[PDB]
Amino acid sequence: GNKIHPIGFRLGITRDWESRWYAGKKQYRHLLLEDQRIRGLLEKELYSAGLARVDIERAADNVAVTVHVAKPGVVIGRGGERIRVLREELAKLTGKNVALNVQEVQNPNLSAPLVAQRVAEQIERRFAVRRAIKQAVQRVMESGAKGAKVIVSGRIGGAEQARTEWAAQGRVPLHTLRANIDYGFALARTTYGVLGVKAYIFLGEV
Amino acid sequence: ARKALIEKAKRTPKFKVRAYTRCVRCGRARSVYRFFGLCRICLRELAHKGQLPGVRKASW
Amino acid sequence: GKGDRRTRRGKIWRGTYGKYRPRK
Amino acid sequence: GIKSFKHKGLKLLFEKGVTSGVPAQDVDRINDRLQAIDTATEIGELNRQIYKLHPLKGDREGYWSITVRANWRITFQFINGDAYILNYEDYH
Amino acid sequence: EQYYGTGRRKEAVARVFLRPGNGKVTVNGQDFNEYFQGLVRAVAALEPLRAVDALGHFDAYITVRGGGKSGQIDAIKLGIARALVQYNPDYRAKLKPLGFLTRDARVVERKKYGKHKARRAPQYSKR
Amino acid sequence: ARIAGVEIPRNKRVDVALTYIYGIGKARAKEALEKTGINPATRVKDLTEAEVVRLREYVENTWKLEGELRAEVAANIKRLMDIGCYRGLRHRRGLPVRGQRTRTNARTRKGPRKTVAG
Amino acid sequence: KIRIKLRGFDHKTLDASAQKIVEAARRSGAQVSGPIPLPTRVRRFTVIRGPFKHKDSREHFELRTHNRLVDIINPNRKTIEQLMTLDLPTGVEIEIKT
Amino acid sequence: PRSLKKGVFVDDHLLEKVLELNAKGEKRLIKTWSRRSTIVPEMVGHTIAVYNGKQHVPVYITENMVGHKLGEFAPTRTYRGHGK
Amino acid sequence: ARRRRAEVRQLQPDLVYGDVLVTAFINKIMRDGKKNLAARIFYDACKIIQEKTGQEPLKVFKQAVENVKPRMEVRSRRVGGANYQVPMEVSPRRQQSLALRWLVQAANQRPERRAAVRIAHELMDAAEGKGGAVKKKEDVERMAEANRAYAHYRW
RNA sequence: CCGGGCACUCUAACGGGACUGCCCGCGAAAGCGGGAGGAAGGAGGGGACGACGUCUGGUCAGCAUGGCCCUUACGGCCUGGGCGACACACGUGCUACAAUGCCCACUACAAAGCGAUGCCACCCGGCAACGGGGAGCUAAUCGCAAAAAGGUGGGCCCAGUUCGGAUUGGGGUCUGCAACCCGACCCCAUGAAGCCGGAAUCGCUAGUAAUCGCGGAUCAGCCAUGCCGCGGUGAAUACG
Ligand SMILES: [Mg+2]
Ligand SMILES: [Mg+2]
Ligand SMILES: [Mg+2]
Ligand SMILES: [Mg+2]
Ligand SMILES: [Mg+2]
Ligand SMILES: [Mg+2]
Ligand SMILES: [Mg+2]
Ligand SMILES: [Mg+2]
Ligand SMILES: [Mg+2]
Ligand SMILES: [Mg+2]
Ligand SMILES: [Mg+2]
Ligand SMILES: [Mg+2]
Ligand SMILES: [Mg+2]
Ligand SMILES: [Mg+2]
Ligand SMILES: [Mg+2]
Ligand SMILES: [Mg+2]
Ligand SMILES: [Mg+2]
Ligand SMILES: [Mg+2]
Ligand SMILES: [Mg+2]
Ligand SMILES: [Mg+2]
Ligand SMILES: [Zn+2]
Repeated sequence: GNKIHPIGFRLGITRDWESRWYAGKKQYRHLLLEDQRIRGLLEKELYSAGLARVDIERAADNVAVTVHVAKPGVVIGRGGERIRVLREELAKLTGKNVALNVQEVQNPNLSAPLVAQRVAEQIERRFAVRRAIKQAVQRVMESGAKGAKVIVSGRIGGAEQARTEWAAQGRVPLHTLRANIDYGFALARTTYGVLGVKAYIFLGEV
Repeated sequence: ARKALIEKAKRTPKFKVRAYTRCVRCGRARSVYRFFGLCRICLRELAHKGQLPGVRKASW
Repeated sequence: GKGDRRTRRGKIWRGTYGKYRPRK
Repeated sequence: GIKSFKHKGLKLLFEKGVTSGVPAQDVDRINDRLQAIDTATEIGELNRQIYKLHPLKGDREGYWSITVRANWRITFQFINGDAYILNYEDYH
Repeated sequence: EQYYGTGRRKEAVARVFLRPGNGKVTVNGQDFNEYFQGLVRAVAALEPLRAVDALGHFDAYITVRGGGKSGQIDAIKLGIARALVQYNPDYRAKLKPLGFLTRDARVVERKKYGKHKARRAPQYSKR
Repeated sequence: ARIAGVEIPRNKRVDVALTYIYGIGKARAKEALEKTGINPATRVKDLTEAEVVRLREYVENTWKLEGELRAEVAANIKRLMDIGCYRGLRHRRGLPVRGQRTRTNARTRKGPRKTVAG
Repeated sequence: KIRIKLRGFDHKTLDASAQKIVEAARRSGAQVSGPIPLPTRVRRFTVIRGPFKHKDSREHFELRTHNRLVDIINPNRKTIEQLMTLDLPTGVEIEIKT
Repeated sequence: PRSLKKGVFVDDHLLEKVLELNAKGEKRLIKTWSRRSTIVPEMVGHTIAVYNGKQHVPVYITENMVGHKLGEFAPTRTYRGHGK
Repeated sequence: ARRRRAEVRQLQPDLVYGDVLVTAFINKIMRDGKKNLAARIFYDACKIIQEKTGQEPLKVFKQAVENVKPRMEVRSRRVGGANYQVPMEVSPRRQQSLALRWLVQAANQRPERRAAVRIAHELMDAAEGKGGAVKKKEDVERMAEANRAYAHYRW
């Protein structure tokens, strides 16, 4: 049980925060619990949209929130009717009065969280783990990326003995503090139990 | 950390000395930092994700 | 020494003030 | 006669019938074993094939070990018609 | 007219101002021998002077803040060493070989976790 | 000079010396000398018969000392000991009274370790 | 004499921010006292790495807060024009007391 | 060297219930979980039964034991003696 | 020291005699890094060597060290079963370390209540060839040369 | 302190600097030795960072989760007790056995932190804890804060002591609905063991060990002699 989170490790560089807003002492804890409330619903809802990140900027009673998706449609809605439901369901949580932008993911095949969830799902549907994994690494590796790697937890195939599956291609330097490796974790509830899924994608460097 | 034992939010301390922090995410009453409302664990989990604004990794 | 609660050090050690380590 | 417990769950199952300290499917199993260790007037009676009895070695010398199920053991010290320090324990 | 040289040691800063004169020293006001009242080491600070037969030829006003009177004694020693160069830059030839123009980089070591004092590791028994 | 109940502190500083009395500590020392106006530094032998009388009288009559004191203290303990007082039971049982741990470290109140088989 | 005090988590989101405030008003008031730094206050959170035991795990987390000042004496309408409503950073938060 | 300050505390469960009995003289028993309360004169003569945390022990309150606090007369643990 | 041959830390000369050997001795007196009290004691002592002795302290000191340096010492060693004490020379380096250490030790073994004195008197006695310091030294050599049979295990 | 002034210290942001780059020696090369310059070197000093895997390692008691079990209860509320028991055994520590010391007084150098009912200036009542009053601070501009070891002067005079503070009696402050069980603090009295520790055993290679005080998190208060961190003074030794 070693190695740090590849993101948290690189936060100073090659990776910005998910919530970039000043605050302090009396507020910070309140102004943060909120962010979690926010993210809470978005992930509980926008699942089929393909969640990947939830930036949350601030300045004062005019929050940001910039959900990133693979299928920006599912988010918005018909003509923009859903972005009405949510955007409203939002203030019924934070009187704060906040926006709700939506950026599209340029190739969900380079989004560790996505590749992860991608695999997490297949596994839930009962696909061959090792296959799903190799495939995933291929997709990711086959559409850009200077390196990728996926890891599935254990009880592969519902086996009584928890195992751990691999798969990796090209440089994926977890040690190099400047790599720019996207990390993504996906759960996977199952008849037999939870099985975590980890996706690592390497892009450029400097 | 049983729903039942999260009566901490009940205010009604009858006397304010019966009040107690509790994690605002897991209920981990054990190690809860004030500045975050989070316990030593969650604080570490979130710091790794970047969801803790301007909370980088220390070193010196 | 650091342990005598009624001496300079005993007070300093226990981080306190009293007839033996007045405020000034 | 059983005279002392080291395992609380074991203690409660035999004394009050409290089953919430042991596995639910091993309730009947553990019970018949404990009654056998209670009725035993000598270690020779705790010798049925289904118990896989044997004294432990090393620092656990003076102790005995009948098998409940799988890798689970009830260990104790038998002396003068009585067992002491009844423990429900994992061999590792 | 005047000469300068800073000087830092183990977290101490000393403003050294030499000035052609008697050879006295005003450290933070008090006399050299007054600030360092009873410290067998003090004598050190002025060693860079005797280095090139100064002292009884110069004079020094010195501001010192930070650390401890021991660290200050070395900062001041470096100050008097630097300043003594802005004056005559030719002093290096003899002032350096002694190492007076170096900045002792030895500082306190961070206190690492798991250990009692950065290194002093806790002890065990029948391990 | 002999002062309180069979008290004979001699050849040392008067303060120090008065300390040798049951109810006198380094505190009452500087005071009894303070009030009675006597140098504390004077060697008990070098004292004056006049000073030894003001001391002998000021001290003996101002504080409850020696035997009479041990009598009180003993009397106290006996009391909280006669009434079901827990604190009193701690005296009977011979265990620490001021709520300390008795699983380890109580030798000052228990005596020498009384090792048993284990 | 409008004293501005800028605080932020990013030492760039300020040097950028507080620097705009300098170039702007430098054409409608005095000449600004330049963005003076000011000590940073760091918050350390030393936490045990894993749950249950392992007392000596740890790993350090700090939340350093940075400050900036500036100071514009000789306030002149247009100053409060080039500044008043032309900021940009989000990871910043000001407090001003003229 | 005990100490409360200014306001000798006594729960008024038994207080206003003990003095009410002072009107008809005394009574025959009491029983409070308030071992937290100090003892005041009005309690003297009476017989309050305190809680072990398991039992209600009869404690005859005499003068000699006023200032104390009921619980000091109702032992919790048992001990009885070690071995052997 | 598996790799290098750990070089000796070079000490800054005395702030009075500019003699390094002195600093060394002062460092052996020091305890808890209270190097001032340590320096004092050795100087107060040097002035006690001036009074009670018409000689220059510095020379009394060096003379002392000299008589207290063992030239042969015994070092244990396992050789076929038993642990024979092999006798052998003493490095110039080790001679000093031992001499100074022994002085301070024997010095703090003396009776006189004053630290500075014990050092003063110990040094002198050492110069004359007497004192607890020189005892150990002569005891060491005696130890060797008394085990000079196993000296063919030269080492 | 005042005007004034950014030089200096510093504050924090950026830029430079080290690469065996230059000189001599050996080498096929990598590089080893030596020397100059330089604040610094041959990885300049300390962190973050822990590979494929190992131990059926640790935690379902943080959280998550398969299966099993309980549902007037194996759930839930409350008051009180317990987690603080002791004949004993061990681990990690604190304080100490003293004169390179202890006590009183006077006087001097630090860093990193924290502060809204919060830090608490200063003044008063109290021996004191602390209480009353009340300024500033929203905190490089006010407070915690006194750094301690240290320097100077005095006392102690080798004694279980002006060492050492356990234990116990009494008085009292403070937080808190409430301090019997079971808080910390103050003052008086008490003043224990301990005179340097058997077999055995632990740490650390320099600003390290050793020693001295300072801050923080948790937190009403606090059992902190713990933990994380700060700076002061500052060694010995390494043949092998
Ligand atoms: Mg739960
Ligand atoms: Mg609480
Ligand atoms: Mg004392
Ligand atoms: Mg067998
Ligand atoms: Mg240190
Ligand atoms: Mg380790
Ligand atoms: Mg530890
Ligand atoms: Mg480690
Ligand atoms: Mg009623
Ligand atoms: Mg070359
Ligand atoms: Mg590396
Ligand atoms: Mg296991
Ligand atoms: Mg416990
Ligand atoms: Mg143990
Ligand atoms: Mg110690
Ligand atoms: Mg007063
Ligand atoms: Mg003196
Ligand atoms: Mg010793
Ligand atoms: Mg606290
Ligand atoms: Mg502390
Ligand atoms: Zn939590």
